[PDB]
Amino acid sequence: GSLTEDGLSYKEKFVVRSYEVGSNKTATVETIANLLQEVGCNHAQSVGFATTTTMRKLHLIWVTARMHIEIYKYPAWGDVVEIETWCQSEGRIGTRRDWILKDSVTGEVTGRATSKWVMMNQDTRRLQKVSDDVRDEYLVFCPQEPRLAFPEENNRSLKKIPKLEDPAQYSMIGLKPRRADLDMNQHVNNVTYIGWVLESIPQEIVDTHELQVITLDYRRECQQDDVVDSLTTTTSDSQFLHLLRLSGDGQEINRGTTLWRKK
Amino acid sequence: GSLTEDGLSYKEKFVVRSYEVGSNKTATVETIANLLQEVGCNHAQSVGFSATTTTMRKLHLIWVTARMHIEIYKYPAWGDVVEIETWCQSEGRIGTRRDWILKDSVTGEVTGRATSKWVMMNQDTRRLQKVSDDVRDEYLVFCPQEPRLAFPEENNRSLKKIPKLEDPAQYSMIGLKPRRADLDMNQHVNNVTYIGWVLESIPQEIVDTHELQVITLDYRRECQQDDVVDSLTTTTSNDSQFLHLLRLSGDGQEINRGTTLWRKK
Ligand SMILES: O=C(O)COc1ccc(F)cc1
Ligand SMILES: O=C(O)COc1ccc(F)cc1
Repeated sequence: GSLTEDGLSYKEKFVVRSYEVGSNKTATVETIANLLQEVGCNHAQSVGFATTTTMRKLHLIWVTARMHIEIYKYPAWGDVVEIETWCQSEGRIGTRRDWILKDSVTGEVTGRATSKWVMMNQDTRRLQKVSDDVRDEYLVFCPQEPRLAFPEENNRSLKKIPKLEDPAQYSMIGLKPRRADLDMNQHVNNVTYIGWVLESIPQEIVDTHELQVITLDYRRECQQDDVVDSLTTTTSDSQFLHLLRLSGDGQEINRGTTLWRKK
Repeated sequence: GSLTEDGLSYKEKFVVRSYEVGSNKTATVETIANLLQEVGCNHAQSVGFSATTTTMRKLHLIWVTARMHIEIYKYPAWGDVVEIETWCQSEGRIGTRRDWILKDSVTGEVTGRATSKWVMMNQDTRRLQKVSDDVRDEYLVFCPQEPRLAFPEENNRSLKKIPKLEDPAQYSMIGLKPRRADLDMNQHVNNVTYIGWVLESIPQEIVDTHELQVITLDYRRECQQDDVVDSLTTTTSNDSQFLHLLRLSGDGQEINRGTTLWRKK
């Protein structure tokens, strides 16, 4: 793709592939999650990167604290979907990355996503409050005035997610990441947690409904040799409360909510 | 992409994506396997298919992969453009064969090649049958009439007999289950998943010091969504060779068998 005229956002067109679609002949939420990740890497690369030299000398990385995705229409196999992405500062809390999905032919907004990222030491794993020198190097690539994919007053991207109480209504136990679930740094990518969360949704709901919204809170990183339990309870359109936790000790790694519409 | 000038093969260029590369910053064998599958689907679509013919749909017949063989010389890096050319051929009444050539779009050098053998089967009864004369004429108008082989060699490793891994296996990955992302548009476990499952029993040490040069996979039975697989490996060998076996966790029913060849980095 390419940066837009002002250089304050990035655009890319993707053609949906045969292996990227589900039983309805449209792209899966995991293909969409992969495309958002891909368009965000190319934006970081096109502006010289998403770690800066200040963060490299300090062993600092950006970790996803929260992801929220709303899809109105899923692209079909062979369709061209255009994605626009941009970053923003959230004071000393961290950074935010937003996405808008469109039909390349009609120009209609077919989806949108927002994610909150926090600073962390690659080694000690502790969340740092973002300094001042780090703002003076990534604000020259962010829009100065606020630009939100979910601007709405009191929207569902900033909702407090409760913890799923036992017993869960539904569950998928013994989930292990394989080598294909790890990225170039050998860490389990954030798209795998989405797939793991959806594994505990009954095949009946999947066959009769379409996923409209998903909000995912990341608490702990899952390692390659870890085993995950996926838990779901209907809270309702169909709404679900979700929880990913380690098979052994029951250590919480993720919590979220999904919203499904009838087909 | 597009069909070549003669309409007897299809070409497509792919840019390698960030989530498609491994720890070495180059495409995984599963990304390559996905790209071959994708370029084969667009070739079938470009010549009027949906890869079943009108006689095949009339009789509930499908093409199933009996064998896959892939040899990679150089793996494309993240951001590289890899061009893939594919074509089909009739193998008498046995079935069909699909071949692939992988190239660097910039230098034009062959960086890999693959071959697969497909057999005819009833979708419902799962009974493999010989290709009839009517089906053969419907797909011979889209195939090169003279032989065109990605592995023409008189002693190639794509027609090798694979033995069955004897117990105890040297290495193993137990309790592998396919998720919804492992199933295709027809709800069947995608062929690429078996490749990932076969490689799960290779020690992380071999993966970190070697690169996969060759893989040959024999498909015996289809794995269902609610099935559980056991992946088994034994070293048979600068080059490291392995014998592989996928089997059902329960009864020990064979679903796959294969061999891999790895070279030092
Ligand atoms: O690796 C760990 O243990 C910490 O993971 C986190 C992930 C996301 C967070 F917002 C905070 C922490
Ligand atoms: O579903 C079954 O039991 C049969 O699966 C096969 C798969 C690949 C083959 F080459 C032959 C058979």
